[PDB]
Parts: sequence; C-alpha cells; structure tokens
Amino acid sequence: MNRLDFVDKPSLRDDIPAFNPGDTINVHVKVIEGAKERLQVFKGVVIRRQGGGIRETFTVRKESYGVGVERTFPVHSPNIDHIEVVTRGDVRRAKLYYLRELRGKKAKIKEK
Amino acid sequence: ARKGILGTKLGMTQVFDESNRVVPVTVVKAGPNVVTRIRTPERDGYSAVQLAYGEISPRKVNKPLTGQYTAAGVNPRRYLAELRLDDSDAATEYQVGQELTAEIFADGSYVDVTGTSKGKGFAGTMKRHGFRGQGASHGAQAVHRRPGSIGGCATPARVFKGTRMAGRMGNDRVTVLNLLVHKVDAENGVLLIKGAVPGRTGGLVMVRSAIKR
Amino acid sequence: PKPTKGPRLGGSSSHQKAILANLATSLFEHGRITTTEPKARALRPYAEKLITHAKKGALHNRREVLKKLRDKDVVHTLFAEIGPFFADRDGGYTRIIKIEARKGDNAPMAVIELVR
Amino acid sequence: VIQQESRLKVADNTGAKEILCIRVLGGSSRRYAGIGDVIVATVKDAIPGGNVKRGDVVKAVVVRTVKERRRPDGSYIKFDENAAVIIKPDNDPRGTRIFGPVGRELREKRFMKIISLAPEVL
Amino acid sequence: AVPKRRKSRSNTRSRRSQWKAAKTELVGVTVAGHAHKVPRRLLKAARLGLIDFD
RNA sequence: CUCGAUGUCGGCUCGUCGCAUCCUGGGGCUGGAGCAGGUCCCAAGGGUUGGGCUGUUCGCCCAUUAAAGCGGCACGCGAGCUGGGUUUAGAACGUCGUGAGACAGUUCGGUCUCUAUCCGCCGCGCGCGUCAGAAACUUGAGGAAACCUGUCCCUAGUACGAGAGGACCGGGACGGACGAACCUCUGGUGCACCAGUUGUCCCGCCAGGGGCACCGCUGGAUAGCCACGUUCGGUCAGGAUAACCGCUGAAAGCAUCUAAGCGGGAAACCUUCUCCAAGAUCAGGUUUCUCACCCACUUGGUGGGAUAAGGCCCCCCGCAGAACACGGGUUCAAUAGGUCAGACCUGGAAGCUCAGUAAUGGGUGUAGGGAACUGGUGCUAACCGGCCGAAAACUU
RNA sequence: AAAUUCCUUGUCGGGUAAGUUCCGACCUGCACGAAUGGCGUAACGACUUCUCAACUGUCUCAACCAUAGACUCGGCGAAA
RNA sequence: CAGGUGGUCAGGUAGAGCAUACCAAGGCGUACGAGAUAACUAUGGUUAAGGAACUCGGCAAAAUGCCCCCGUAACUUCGGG
Ligand SMILES: [Mg+2]
Ligand SMILES: [Mg+2]
Ligand SMILES: [Mg+2]
Ligand SMILES: [Mg+2]
Ligand SMILES: [Mg+2]
Ligand SMILES: [Mg+2]
Ligand SMILES: [Mg+2]
Ligand SMILES: [Mg+2]
Ligand SMILES: [Mg+2]
Ligand SMILES: [Mg+2]
Ligand SMILES: [Mg+2]
Ligand SMILES: [Mg+2]
Ligand SMILES: [Mg+2]
Ligand SMILES: [Mg+2]
Ligand SMILES: [Mg+2]
Ligand SMILES: [Mg+2]
Ligand SMILES: [Mg+2]
Ligand SMILES: [Mg+2]
Ligand SMILES: [Mg+2]
Ligand SMILES: [Mg+2]
Ligand SMILES: [Mg+2]
Ligand SMILES: [Mg+2]
Ligand SMILES: [Mg+2]
Ligand SMILES: [Mg+2]
Ligand SMILES: [Mg+2]
Ligand SMILES: [Mg+2]
Ligand SMILES: [Mg+2]
Ligand SMILES: [Mg+2]
Ligand SMILES: [Mg+2]
Ligand SMILES: [Mg+2]
Ligand SMILES: [Mg+2]
Ligand SMILES: [Mg+2]
Ligand SMILES: [Mg+2]
Ligand SMILES: [Mg+2]
Ligand SMILES: [Mg+2]
Ligand SMILES: [Mg+2]
Ligand SMILES: [Mg+2]
Ligand SMILES: [Mg+2]
Ligand SMILES: [Mg+2]
Ligand SMILES: [Mg+2]
Ligand SMILES: [Mg+2]
Ligand SMILES: [Mg+2]
Ligand SMILES: [Mg+2]
Ligand SMILES: [Mg+2]
Ligand SMILES: [Mg+2]
Ligand SMILES: [Mg+2]
Ligand SMILES: [Mg+2]
Ligand SMILES: [Mg+2]
Ligand SMILES: [Mg+2]
Ligand SMILES: [Mg+2]
Ligand SMILES: [Mg+2]
Ligand SMILES: [Mg+2]
Ligand SMILES: [Mg+2]
Ligand SMILES: [Mg+2]
Ligand SMILES: [Mg+2]
Ligand SMILES: [Mg+2]
Ligand SMILES: [Mg+2]
Ligand SMILES: [Mg+2]
Ligand SMILES: [Mg+2]
Ligand SMILES: [Mg+2]
Ligand SMILES: [Mg+2]
Ligand SMILES: [Mg+2]
Ligand SMILES: [Mg+2]
Ligand SMILES: [Mg+2]
Ligand SMILES: [Mg+2]
Repeated sequence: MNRLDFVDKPSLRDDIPAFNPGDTINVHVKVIEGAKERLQVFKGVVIRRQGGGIRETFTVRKESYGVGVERTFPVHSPNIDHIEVVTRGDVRRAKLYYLRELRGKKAKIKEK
Repeated sequence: ARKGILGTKLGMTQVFDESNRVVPVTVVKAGPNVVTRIRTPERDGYSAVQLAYGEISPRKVNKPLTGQYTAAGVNPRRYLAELRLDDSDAATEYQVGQELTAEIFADGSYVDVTGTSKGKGFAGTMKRHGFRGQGASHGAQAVHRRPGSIGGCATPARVFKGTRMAGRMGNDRVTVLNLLVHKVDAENGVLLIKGAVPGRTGGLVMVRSAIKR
Repeated sequence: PKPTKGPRLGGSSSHQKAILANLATSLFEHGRITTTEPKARALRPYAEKLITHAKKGALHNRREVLKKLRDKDVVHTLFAEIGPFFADRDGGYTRIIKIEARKGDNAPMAVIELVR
Repeated sequence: VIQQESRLKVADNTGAKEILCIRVLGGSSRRYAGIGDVIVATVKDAIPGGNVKRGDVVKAVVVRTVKERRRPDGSYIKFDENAAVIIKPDNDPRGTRIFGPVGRELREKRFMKIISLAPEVL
Repeated sequence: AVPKRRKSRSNTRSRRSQWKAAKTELVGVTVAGHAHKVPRRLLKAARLGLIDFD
C-alpha cells in the first residue's frame, strides 16, 4: 500500500497475464504510420520485471538479423493491445542480464 | 484575477493521456483553504487575501494566534500565507469565512508552483555552482575539487563581492513557472500537475494561476 | 533494522557486527549492561529482534539466532527463559536509562536492560 | 549516445565496415547523436574493391544505438551495436540495401528511403 | 601563513572571552529521604539509585 | 621603487572590466533590381565550438558554426594547481679555444615548502538596538540574478528579374547550447539486503551456519544522493532613448527636424518576470495576546524579588544540519524504536518426505529472509522541571 | 636537413579527417667523416622517440560508497 | 621515534614454493578517547553510452596473468628471436 494508490487505481489495466522473467511473450504494439494505425508483434524473452504497480516495466529481448534488440514497455500501457504467453521458462535469476552476452544455442532457456 | 491555493506535495506518479503518451505528474493535495483576513488599500496600503491551511490541534496554537482566528470566526489552522493581488478589484469575490477548494483550477490550465527546496547542507563549489574542478591525474596535487583562483593580483587587492564560493545550498524559495494542470480530482482535493514541484514530500506548496500561461 | 547513518561503531562495519553481537550476548546473560549511550541506542532494535525469534520459538527461529550469536549457552536461555517470559508483551522488550558520563573521555554512558 | 571518436558499424553495402564520428551535426557544440541524427565520419575499415575507400570523409545517419532511447509513450528501445548508414546529401543511402533492423525514429527525420529498404523497422 | 603582527589587548580579549563553559540546569530529587540536585536527563537514574552523589 | 628575495613562458581553474563589435539588434549611403554584399553610424544584454601538429604564445590545417571578436587587469590568476619550455650541478653533438672552458646552437635527464593573524570574499550564529513585554502575517527604499540562437513550413516560386535566381514584413512548427527544480521513467551507486560460490578455520560430528580473505569474489538490488534522466525557463506589454526619420516653424518675405513646441524609434536604460530585503538607526505597516504584584532606599526614568502572555535549556526525533540554527513531537502523544499487515527487493529457506549408486532433482510452498516507503498498534523512551521573561514623563 | 641543418614547419613520398614530431629519400654538409674511429649489426635496455591492437573515470562529465583526518565534546598542549 | 641491526629454530590445510590465504604452539590488541552521514584532502571501491577525444607525454588507473595440449613470423652471429 502507498500514499498515491487512489490516483493510480482508475488507471490500472486488468486482463494482463501473469508472466515471469524467462518466458517467451508476444507483445502487440500499436503503431501509427501516418494515418494507418496498424499493429506490430514483438516476440521475445522476458528478461526483467521492475515492480511498482502503474510504474511497473518489463523488458523483452529478441534476435532480429544477427542483432539483439530489447524493448522496455510499461505494464499497464495503453499502446499494448494484448500480451500472449507463448512459453514458460525455467530460470534461477530475476534480471537475466547474462543473456546480453550469449548467442545462439547458449542463449536458450529451459521449458518449465 | 489571479487565483491561489495552499497544499501539500504528496509525491510523484505517472499517468497516460488521450494520445497514449506518458505524463510525469506531481500530486499536490490542494486542500480546503479558508480566508481569515483581507488586505484592503485603505487599511493596509495594498491588496491581498490571507489563506489558512492544515489541520492542527487547538492546544498547539498559542494565545496570541488564537485571538486572530477568533476575530475571523475560524478554527485555527497550521499554515497561513497571503495571496498578493493587483490593486484593482480587491475582494469582490473573497469574503472572510469563505472555503476554497481544489476546483478553482480547470483542466488544461497553467499554474505557478512555489515551495521550499530541499536542503543540501554545506556544499562545495562543484556541487553548488557547477564548477569544473582540476584534473584527476597528470601530477595535480590535492586540488581535484578546489575552486582555483579567486581573483587577480595587486590590482585590485581584493576579492569582488558576489564571488561564487562554497557554503550552504538549498532550503530556498523556488518558483516553477507554467506547469500544466493535467487533472483536478475534486473528489479528493488532488491536482495532477505535469512535471516537478520544489520541496520534499509533505511540504507546503502554494499553487497560483500562471501569468505567462 | 535501519542502518547507521554516519560512521559505524568501532571503525569498520565488520567491527560493528561483533560489537552488537557481543553486547546482545552480555545483555541476555546478565539482564543489564552498562555501555556508552550510542551503543545502547544501537543495541535496542538489534536485541529486540532476537527476542521476537525466541517468542516464535521454532527450529528455524533458533537457526536464525545462531547466525548472529556464537554462544550456545545464551541461546538456550533466550529460548528457554527470556522468550517465554515476553510472550504476553507486543514489542518494547528493553529500556535505556541515562547515567553520569565517565571520567577520562567524558563519554555519555547509559544502561540498557530487559523490562521486568 | 555517440560523440566524436566513436566507431560505428556500417550497415549497408557501400563497401565500408567501420566509420569514426567526427562531428555530430545539428548545432554549435552539440554533444551526442542518437537514432536519426546525422554524422560526419571517416572510413576506417573497408571491403577490398568497394565504392568507398579508407580515408574518405562521408556523411552518415545513426540507425542503431546501445544506449536506451525514450519514446513518447514511455517505452524504450535498445540494440547491441552502434550502427550507421552512409547517405547522399538528399538523405538517400549510397548503398542499395540495409542490414539489420533500424529504429523507428528515422520516420519523423524524413529518412523514408532507408525505412523502405530496411528489413525491420522497430 | 604566519601571523603578521601580535594582537592588541583589546583584540585578543574579545575572542578569548567566548571560550566559556555552558552550565547545566539542575532539578530536585528526593531519594532515601534526602534532597539532592541532578541534571534533568539523569532524573530517571537518580530515582533508581543508579547515580552516585559522592 | 624593490638585491637583509617584488617567483619569470605556456596550459589548467575561476574570473572581472573596456569597446576600437565577430554574431545577434537599429540605421544612412551605395557603381543597393532581387538574393547576397561594400562602407559608415548607433549598440557591450547574452553568446563566441571540438580536434591534428608544436613546450609553445602565435600560426597553419580538419570538421562544424548565427559567429568561432580584439584588448586590459604584476604580458589577471604557482601561500589555487601543473612543470613541457627558459635558467644550476650530469652527459653528448656541431662550432670556438693551446687549455681550463664557452655558445639567444642542438640533444637526453634533472626536490615546486607554509597549521591563515588582519583586510577582502562565501556561508552561519551570539549580543544589543528599534521607548512595555511577546506572537503571527506582511510593505519594498535599495540590491542580486537572468537575458543566446538556429533550421524547416505558410505567405510565395508571389514582389524583383530578359533569364538564372529569389524576398522584406507578418504567421506556425520542431531544435542546439546554458540554467533551475525534481526522482515518475530510464541509468548509476549501494559496507546491518537476498542469493550463488572458492580457500581455510571454528560452532563435538552430520546437516545447517559463522569468522577471515578489497564489502573475499560473483549475479541482483527498495530508500537516500544523483545525470546519462524527467519537467520548466529566458514570455508578452509598456516608459524614456541612441544613430537615424520626421511634423509644424522663425531668426533670414524663400527655405530649414529647432531656436518656442510635438512625434516615430534598438537584444543597451527603467518598469514588468524570478529571488534577497526594515541593523532601510527615517530600524516601517496591519493585527492579536498579556495588560500584573512585593520589598528595601541616599525616593533616583533607583535597586531588587516574584510573576503573566511568551520563550529557552533538558528530553524523543527529522529527507534540517560542521557547531549553532531551523522544523516536528512530548501521554488529550503515532515522535523515534519495537510489533502487526501491506508495498518493494531477492528468487524457491529450514525440517520432513519421495526419486537417483551418487553428484543432485521434484513436492510441502510465489517459499523463506529483509533496511529506508505506507498504514494500524499505547509495548519501550519522550520524565514527578528548571531557567528567563511586562511601561518615568512632558509640550502643542 | 643528422643526439650535428642557421635559414626552417627546406622540398618530395608515406602514415592521419587534419602530422612544426615520426619513417623514406634528395644534397643546397651555416658547422659530416674514418681507433676524440667511419658506416652497418642479431641479441639485450625501469634509456630517448613515433605508430597500432587490447584496455580503461585520463577525458566528454561527473555521480555515489567506506575508512583516516578536518568537525563537536572532554584531557594534555606547542610553533613559525 | 612507521627508519636501521648479523646468525639459529621454523608445525597444519591449500600451493611448485621459506610466495599467498586461513589457522596451531606461542604471543598480542602498543599508551589519548568518545561522537558525528558538512565542504575539502588522503586511502580504497564501483560506474550507463563512448574509448586517449586527456596530456608536454596513456602520467596514473584498467588490462594480461595459472596448468596441460596445439601452434608460432621477419631477421640472425645459428645460440636465438
Ligand atoms: Mg518485482
Ligand atoms: Mg544531509
Ligand atoms: Mg573532472
Ligand atoms: Mg602534498
Ligand atoms: Mg590526489
Ligand atoms: Mg599569488
Ligand atoms: Mg546509508
Ligand atoms: Mg574516530
Ligand atoms: Mg570482512
Ligand atoms: Mg623584507
Ligand atoms: Mg578577459
Ligand atoms: Mg561605438
Ligand atoms: Mg547596411
Ligand atoms: Mg559580450
Ligand atoms: Mg535589460
Ligand atoms: Mg595521435
Ligand atoms: Mg602573468
Ligand atoms: Mg593573459
Ligand atoms: Mg604559472
Ligand atoms: Mg680544436
Ligand atoms: Mg646561456
Ligand atoms: Mg630539457
Ligand atoms: Mg587553506
Ligand atoms: Mg526595488
Ligand atoms: Mg541544481
Ligand atoms: Mg522510487
Ligand atoms: Mg533505475
Ligand atoms: Mg546478512
Ligand atoms: Mg558440512
Ligand atoms: Mg579467526
Ligand atoms: Mg534507486
Ligand atoms: Mg520597448
Ligand atoms: Mg519576504
Ligand atoms: Mg544599505
Ligand atoms: Mg516592526
Ligand atoms: Mg524544537
Ligand atoms: Mg514487514
Ligand atoms: Mg523446492
Ligand atoms: Mg536414496
Ligand atoms: Mg530437497
Ligand atoms: Mg622537415
Ligand atoms: Mg629525428
Ligand atoms: Mg629522416
Ligand atoms: Mg671541417
Ligand atoms: Mg687516421
Ligand atoms: Mg682520429
Ligand atoms: Mg663509438
Ligand atoms: Mg642494466
Ligand atoms: Mg579538459
Ligand atoms: Mg579539544
Ligand atoms: Mg622503532
Ligand atoms: Mg640487512
Ligand atoms: Mg608452510
Ligand atoms: Mg607470509
Ligand atoms: Mg607505540
Ligand atoms: Mg564523508
Ligand atoms: Mg564508464
Ligand atoms: Mg560499460
Ligand atoms: Mg575499442
Ligand atoms: Mg590509439
Ligand atoms: Mg590528443
Ligand atoms: Mg588537447
Ligand atoms: Mg603506467
Ligand atoms: Mg592494477
Ligand atoms: Mg624485435
């Protein structure tokens, strides 16, 4: 509980799935290209949750063309359409920063 | 017509607007004020209005200060400040005994916010005034954060006044201009103000309408 | 507890870990300790959190007291006699009393003791 | 963020592989360049038999950055290498195709040709 | 930096008079039927026999 | 002047002033079509970059810029720093000297001392004053600070021009630099946080732990502090002006910006914006509170003593802090600590149990441990108290 | 064009985005030269000099942490 | 008085070691203290993105680092490198 929870409570998004660091996630991002409003999917491994309620972020990481990319989104952000949980990973950390220096087979997470 | 209210900085959070942009907001609790005193130019020489804010126990307000709230018919408050007006049209809207709430400000308005900034103690010339300091290597001897020269030579044989030196920093009166009022929550007495507000969380804050808009 | 704001007792912070551990051993053994006043202040949230373990009184609470105290004889009397004594009291198991300062360096002294 | 004497991986088929930032264009004494900013650079490494040679002074546009960039919706994007694309003076690339993904901040900076050639615009 | 000149009698006395001990307040204590005087921060220990009156 | 010592080049740090102006601002003339300029007049508010080479100053060069101004202050600044150069003792080269040695010729190496007394400067207190003693809120005489500027778009491919080119004035959008506040975000830090792990010693042993090894090391990390971060700012409107442009108008039948008089007019000046500010000794204003005793005397605008309002020390503390000060609280109390529940950080404790020959792995169980943030709770300490603190009159 | 070249940052080539230093030559050697040795040389150097990879708070540009001081209290108590 | 002073004895676990870390036997806590998150100074530590742009000069810091097995250039006085 916090002092500013009554401010944040009409702004939290329900129906966000439970996901841990290590999971593989689809992120459906609203994109504005002129006057089109399409929807682009970012598929990757969750490497971070930094808590806080309305100010909670998460970071997802993929490998596009030999180049690792990380996106950091606010949880409860309205430019996320929805989040789909592909794969449950099995890790021992919480921040998973060691995946930033691994490539290929060695950057692969288990299946629990 | 410059408006004004007293409140408390409740800290920061973040909110999203209609174009889905993130907005860093400061929560000011623009609490229910009361007037208690009006300055007229025939009595006082100038034109203003006192404002009283904050719940206090009546055993903590001493006898000289209780008699001033007694002459206005108001229970004693904790804080007490004036809103300085222009000379024309003093208090045709302000009456002694009037309660002032958070919703004198509208959404999308602009406000000047003034408070007492955070105390930084005895600060050095690098922190206080942004000096560079000397280098970390190439022989430099024990002057890494020291100021350097403080003047000329035998002309003039003195240091000029207002030379930037070390000393105490903070606890100042700071006004921040042209802050956007993102939301006024009349249910709670809470203004969502875009940006930063001077002071610690819990401190007294004066919220006036902006002159520059 | 709240960590020390400022320089730690006895020089380093590893010396302070042993100053608090040796003073709590001597407190639970004699029921009363004469020391300097800043150490009596620093002992009070340290020692009251060990009595809260002895009020719970399980094996996992005993293994957690033994992380800080290297003396099994005083771990016995904390769990056999001090812990069950304070079972009806919700916090505040100690008391600091201010004593006359000592000759030699004019250090402010204080005693700290368990309540009854 | 990229300043002078930073080395960047060239991400098109002009023939270069490495450029050293000389200026960050866009004002007097501008410190840093992020995604979308234009650089004066010199070619340090180059493929044998290329359009560009070692020692040529070119203009480039940064497309990838190791330091995180705030987007106005509170999101962030971060890559693993600092990359650039050598351009003509009309903001068109000298090469014929782009390698790797590019940041989306090139869209308000009118780099429409680099966006169309890029494999993925995040 | 050495001193340039010795100070006069007026200038050394004005500084030296500000080296002075601050006395303490004394309140009243009756223990064992004896009226004593202690400082107020020692009032609880005086009532518990923890203070030696010499 | 100084030889019973006034430390000499460049750089670094921090500056301050001048205008003979580099940019931005206002003008006159032009061999000023436009766009660009040339030249002169006014103008010092702010601005005035990063590198390569050289001990360098200077200079040349690279890439930019609205521009990369020139000088003074012991060629500002070594009780602020540096020591590449000059300018000790070593050594070499060329040259001169019979030689010892010499060289505004070269070369490599070569101790930078000091606890701040006074004035000055930045901060912060104590005292007294302000004609009773106090408390709250304020006026602003007079100061401080700040002041930069670009690109694209619209007007408009219009005005101008044979063409190529290409506007003024007005309107809008997004910048760079600098600065202030702030901690929501991001990023850093983390010495009583969690976890993993190596060596060794110890807790009798197993198990579970601890001491030490830079916090042993490694992966994280709430709070505070912070920038690499987030927000905001230099807005607009006057007043009097500079160069310049006039109006009416003589002396001097015309004419003339001037001699009487009246206008226009710039980032300079004064207001307006922000901040300090009644020790502003001309010590201000509006209010509220106490509004009271007693003794001695050489009867004095006397000297005591005791109080009122009020304050202070003590005490519990603070995101206030070098000391001091300021702020909060003191039982009618949530002030700190404990305690209980949240938030968050870590990441699945111990014991038991099952699986495996074992190293280990699943279950019990989003477990256990835990500091700063939020809330309840009267358990511990805020106490059974000391010190200060209120008035001649008179004149109109 | 040198531990020697004043003029001088000689000129040309190389290296750099840019090189008064460096390497390669040229010869116009102010003032080179054969045991006060001449020109080379593998190995070696806390020697002088120039360049590269790696690496970093040296720097852009600083911010935080702990300790010893400075700071408060008590004791002793100098100096130029 | 943080300097200097020849020789003999020299245990354990790890280790190549009389190095180093922890310990035994045996010694010691060595002679001003107690507090306190000021600047600043010293000694340590860490640092996003960049990586010598610093400076007279990479000065200082960081980096490399062990054991076994592959593999190794110009030049050379035939050893080396
Ligand atoms: Mg979390
Ligand atoms: Mg502080
Ligand atoms: Mg620095
Ligand atoms: Mg020194
Ligand atoms: Mg140093
Ligand atoms: Mg000097
Ligand atoms: Mg701390
Ligand atoms: Mg100490
Ligand atoms: Mg240790
Ligand atoms: Mg003399
Ligand atoms: Mg100057
Ligand atoms: Mg002039
Ligand atoms: Mg002109
Ligand atoms: Mg100027
Ligand atoms: Mg001005
Ligand atoms: Mg170089
Ligand atoms: Mg000089
Ligand atoms: Mg000078
Ligand atoms: Mg000097
Ligand atoms: Mg001769
Ligand atoms: Mg000479
Ligand atoms: Mg020399
Ligand atoms: Mg000094
Ligand atoms: Mg004024
Ligand atoms: Mg600041
Ligand atoms: Mg936070
Ligand atoms: Mg963060
Ligand atoms: Mg621990
Ligand atoms: Mg074991
Ligand atoms: Mg031990
Ligand atoms: Mg943090
Ligand atoms: Mg004007
Ligand atoms: Mg004021
Ligand atoms: Mg004055
Ligand atoms: Mg007054
Ligand atoms: Mg107080
Ligand atoms: Mg809890
Ligand atoms: Mg388990
Ligand atoms: Mg078994
Ligand atoms: Mg198990
Ligand atoms: Mg030459
Ligand atoms: Mg040479
Ligand atoms: Mg040569
Ligand atoms: Mg000859
Ligand atoms: Mg011969
Ligand atoms: Mg001969
Ligand atoms: Mg020879
Ligand atoms: Mg040798
Ligand atoms: Mg520098
Ligand atoms: Mg002393
Ligand atoms: Mg000795
Ligand atoms: Mg010897
Ligand atoms: Mg041995
Ligand atoms: Mg040894
Ligand atoms: Mg000794
Ligand atoms: Mg400190
Ligand atoms: Mg770094
Ligand atoms: Mg890094
Ligand atoms: Mg590199
Ligand atoms: Mg290099
Ligand atoms: Mg350099
Ligand atoms: Mg330089
Ligand atoms: Mg070194
Ligand atoms: Mg090292
Ligand atoms: Mg070799």
